[PDB]
Amino acid sequence: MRVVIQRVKGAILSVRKENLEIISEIKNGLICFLGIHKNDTWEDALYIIRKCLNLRLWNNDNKTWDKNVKDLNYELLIVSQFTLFGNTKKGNKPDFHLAKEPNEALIFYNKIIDEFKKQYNDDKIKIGKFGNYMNIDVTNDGPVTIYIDTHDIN
Amino acid sequence: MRVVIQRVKGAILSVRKELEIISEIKNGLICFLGIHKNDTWEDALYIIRKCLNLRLWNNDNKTWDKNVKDLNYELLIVSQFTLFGNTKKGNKPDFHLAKEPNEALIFYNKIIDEFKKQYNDDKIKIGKFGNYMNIDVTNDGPVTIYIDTHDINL
Ligand SMILES: Nc1ncnc2c1ncn2[C@@H]1O[C@H](CO)[C@@H](NC(=O)[C@H](N)Cc2ccc(O)cc2)[C@H]1O
Ligand SMILES: Nc1ncnc2c1ncn2[C@@H]1O[C@H](CO)[C@@H](NC(=O)[C@H](N)Cc2ccc(O)cc2)[C@H]1O
Repeated sequence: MRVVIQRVKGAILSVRKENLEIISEIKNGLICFLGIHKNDTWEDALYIIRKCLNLRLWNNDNKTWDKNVKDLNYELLIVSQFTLFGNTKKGNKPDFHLAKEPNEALIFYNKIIDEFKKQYNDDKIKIGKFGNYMNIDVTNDGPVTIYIDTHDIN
Repeated sequence: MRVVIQRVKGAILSVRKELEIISEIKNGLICFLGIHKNDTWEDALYIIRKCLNLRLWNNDNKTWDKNVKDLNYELLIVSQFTLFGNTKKGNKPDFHLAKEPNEALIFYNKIIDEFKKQYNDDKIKIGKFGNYMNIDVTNDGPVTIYIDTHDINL
């Protein structure tokens, strides 16, 4: 599993209504762009969940890297992104072969979302719209960008 | 050397003087660039070639088909040491892998110069290295790409 975590003052997420309208909004918090690998297991997901929730990305009391999202009662917007498995190693056109197929990915993603809300709180976890074109107006704070690939630890 | 490339409709970059705008792009890419203490010129040339050549926009009916240069779009290069934020140990990132600020700035300035030489002086915008930045961004897709050059054989 791969995640890019960005620290924000706000994020406004919107989709097409045409078959843009705002479907989700956060203030202070994190936006987490999350890629599900075809071989991901529950263990991968748990590690990402723990890290997003516990990473000390805010300053407190004139001390750096001190507080996490839960501490400050901040929000998280979770956005599904298969582009992180974009192989850029060959030429100009990225391929996305490492990504989990969208049907499996969706149920996996929903499970992750539920697990997020379980360790924190239902009101503090916002999502986008798996499989849909999205527009996200984001106020980047710092900016602070953290990358994690689970294929590198335990 | 590490980079997070995001596809944008626009990005407005602001620093504390309260917030003065120093830099603005419409359509293009924002690149969050982290320089590693052992990075060579070759690592840079690989990132530059990729930000410039990767086919990240669709083109009516065709998917992942056009790059930033094809479309005559812009690039906002933003210096980011948080990409060397190691989060494997505790929950406080450490940044020992990141090249020291003055050497980093010198290297970053060269990188900007080579971007301009490979594309166009007018099309490459930057942040304020070493400074707190606020970045109002409109993510388009979203599309997020991560590259680490120590994962490939130059
Ligand atoms: N493996 C996956 N991990 C995370 N999200 C996934 C994965 N597979 C599918 N998705 C979801 O399905 C969408 C389109 O396939 C994924 N969407 C995206 O990555 C962005 N909306 C960008 C995008 C850009 C172009 C395009 O043709 C499709 C999507 C994600 O919401
Ligand atoms: N090795 C480096 N690679 C890229 N940028 C670097 C590097 N070293 C220093 N910088 C620049 O100097 C700042 C502090 O080191 C870096 N700033 C940032 O990464 C963002 N403003 C995030 C931030 C936010 C707060 C803070 O106290 C430090 C950093 C970067 O612009």
